Amino acid sequence: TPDIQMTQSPSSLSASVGDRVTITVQASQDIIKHLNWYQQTPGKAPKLLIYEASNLQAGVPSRFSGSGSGTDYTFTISSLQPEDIATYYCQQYQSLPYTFGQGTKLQIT
Amino acid sequence: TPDIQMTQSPSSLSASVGDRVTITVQASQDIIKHLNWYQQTPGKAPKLLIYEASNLQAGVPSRFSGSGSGTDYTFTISSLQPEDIATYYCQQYQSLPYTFGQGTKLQIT
Repeated sequence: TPDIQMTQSPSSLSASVGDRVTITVQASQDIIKHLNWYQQTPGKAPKLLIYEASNLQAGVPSRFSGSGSGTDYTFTISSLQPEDIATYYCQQYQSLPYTFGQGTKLQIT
Repeated sequence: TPDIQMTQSPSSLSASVGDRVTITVQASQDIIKHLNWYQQTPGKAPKLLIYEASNLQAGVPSRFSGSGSGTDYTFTISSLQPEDIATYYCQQYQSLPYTFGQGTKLQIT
């Protein structure tokens, strides 16, 4: 009944080029693999990188990767390119309404 | 097979407080009522206003409203509050991967 609440962390980070970035999310319930991870550059519609918790979209570099099960899932950027600076989102599609995470915003030092 | 492409218009508009705003989207296929309209204020995770093409989320003022069928759908803001200044998105959930529209960005004169 209540919308599956989605807990994303961190709310924001800073790393350096070549750094290993990992972003995690906890789900209020077992949303099974129904999780879309999106990327969103400033002033651009969101860009789906991963769906079904682990499959890459099309075009999407190997850098990015997603794992996890049930309630807890992880999004990992292997190396981090300067292009990679963005805000990263997640969304459950396990049950209407499909809910979004608060979002993690990548940042460089 | 190919991701349902989603055609949203306009890509950007300007109106005044009290103005009647309507935003339309064409779908590459009959995505049936599987359309989430989202709102997204600057620097904030997207905010779902409507799902199933026409049902309001929770909290969401009556101002907003959504209709349409098959491929063509319309999102309408009855009056337009200054709070309403944002970028508006849409997404099909009729078939994986759930695709986003280019997005309409509201704007005031």
